[PDB]
Amino acid sequence: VKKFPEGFLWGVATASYQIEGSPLADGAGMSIWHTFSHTPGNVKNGDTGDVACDHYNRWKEDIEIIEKLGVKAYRFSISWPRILPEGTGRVNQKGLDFYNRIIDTLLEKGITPFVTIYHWDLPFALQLKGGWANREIADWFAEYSRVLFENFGDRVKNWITLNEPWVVAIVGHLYGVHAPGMRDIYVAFRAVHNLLRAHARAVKVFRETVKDGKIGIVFNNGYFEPASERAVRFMHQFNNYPLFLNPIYRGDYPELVLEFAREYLPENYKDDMSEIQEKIDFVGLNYYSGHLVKFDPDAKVSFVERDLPKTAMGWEIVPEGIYWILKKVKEEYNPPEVYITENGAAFDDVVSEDGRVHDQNRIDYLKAHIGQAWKAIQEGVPLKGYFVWSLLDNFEWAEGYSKRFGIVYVDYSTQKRIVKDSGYWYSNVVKNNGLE
Repeated sequence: VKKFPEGFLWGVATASYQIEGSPLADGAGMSIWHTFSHTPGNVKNGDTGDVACDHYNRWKEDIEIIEKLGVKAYRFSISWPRILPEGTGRVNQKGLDFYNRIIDTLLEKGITPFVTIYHWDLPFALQLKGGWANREIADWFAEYSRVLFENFGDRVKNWITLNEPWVVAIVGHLYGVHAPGMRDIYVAFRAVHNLLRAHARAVKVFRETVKDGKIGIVFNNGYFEPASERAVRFMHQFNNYPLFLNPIYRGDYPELVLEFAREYLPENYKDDMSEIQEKIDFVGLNYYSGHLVKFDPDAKVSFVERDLPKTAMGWEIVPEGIYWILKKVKEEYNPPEVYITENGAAFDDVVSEDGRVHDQNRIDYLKAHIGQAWKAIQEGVPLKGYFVWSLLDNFEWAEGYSKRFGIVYVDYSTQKRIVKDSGYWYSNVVKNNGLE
């Protein structure tokens, strides 16, 4: 068998825009995902978060699903514009009350809430003032974070400032594939820098307001490998946790990031670094794929396709990556606690005639990664928890509804939920506190 440590947090994870729907209910402000997805051409099939999983109405049943599966932790995010419809200033009690009911219900059911403060749905009102490009966002974010800590910090004790700030900066502001949909390298690196400043201000305010809780930050990571016998050292440093953890722990950007990007960063960016070093309580690492990488003169890096099995996203399934990245983070920065805050896969799920969803492919994926996580714990990585992405099939950003990541199938025509075989399988893992 593979038993995990006593008290290991087995979890599932969601994000507000991907599941909630009703983006403008109860006096909520527009988010940048509302405006981006309503812009023709930005999202597959013109899909939006208008309805999604209708979790804004079905939240109680969904938590009853988490309970019934015996899952011990739930990572969810708060929609900033439901809380402060203009981004700053006015606080919306109906928005607070939506999340209050969720927190109380989870607590009554003995499920530990992990709250993501920012999972990509910036208030549109702040994007009009440049969003992550504007240095003043460190102030706006701190004021928002402060509201959350004052309102929920008596019950919620585990907080995440930012979800995947590499994605927010680069996919949102360089690639233009995510909200706000821009393609300017200078803006993208100023967003990187402001994301760190905003993260650090929120942690500062947390220490002053929630003296008994823990706060951290979540990064996306690939497992990168060379096509021959350095483009790999760059990909690690740029795409993975070092872009942010080098500032947080060491007070500067990693070496190859500066070679590539010094021109695009603010001129006096080091002036901010002392504040960016604000102590964090844990690191969340997300992981789903590995990549073969080569220097290509035509960022000076391209990917090489490998004949390996791939998910419906076309992402190569490389389970040892989750082990590598956990080892590497202890090796590089030795954070006191690590959580895998996101791991999962998209497959072309169908409901069989028997009424079930036979996603053996997703069981194989989860088992292989959970096994590697186990390994890292055996070799002394202080992994305290593991979150499957996702509880529910949901709005997959620019792919819309065409990609299903849930351990629970959602029939969008009816909003029926059908626990997939992977959901039943994972529930058994949780009950036994590991594999066999």
